[PDB]
Amino acid sequence: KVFGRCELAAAMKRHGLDNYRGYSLGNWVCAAKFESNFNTQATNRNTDGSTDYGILQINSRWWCNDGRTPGSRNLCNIPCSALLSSDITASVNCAKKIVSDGNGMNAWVAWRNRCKGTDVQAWIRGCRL
Ligand SMILES: [Cl-]
Ligand SMILES: [Cl-]
Repeated sequence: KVFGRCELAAAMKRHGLDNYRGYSLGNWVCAAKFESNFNTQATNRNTDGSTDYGILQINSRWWCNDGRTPGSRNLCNIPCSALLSSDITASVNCAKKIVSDGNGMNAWVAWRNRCKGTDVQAWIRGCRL
């Protein structure tokens, strides 16, 4: 499913992401925008043989199991295909674990390069939240 901007912001807020570990909702919407263009079905393969999955492009080496990444840790304890559902609950629960592990949102390269230090509140402007 390809979310709308305000639609996605509302689903993320409902799932407890607004100000989670200090990160306002605009940050999470901005990161979803540049990681996946709001598409829950997005997948991207990396040179190390790992693959990123879903609206927040979560990586198979550490966080989920896709059956084809050697040395994978499956820290969110889910199949990576669960991260592609139109229901974003699995992605949000896993992202909560990722953002909590010490490096905050710098774990997402697109966020670091395209959202960090910008006016991220523009991503929720105009939405009925
Ligand atoms: Cl914000
Ligand atoms: Cl980038």
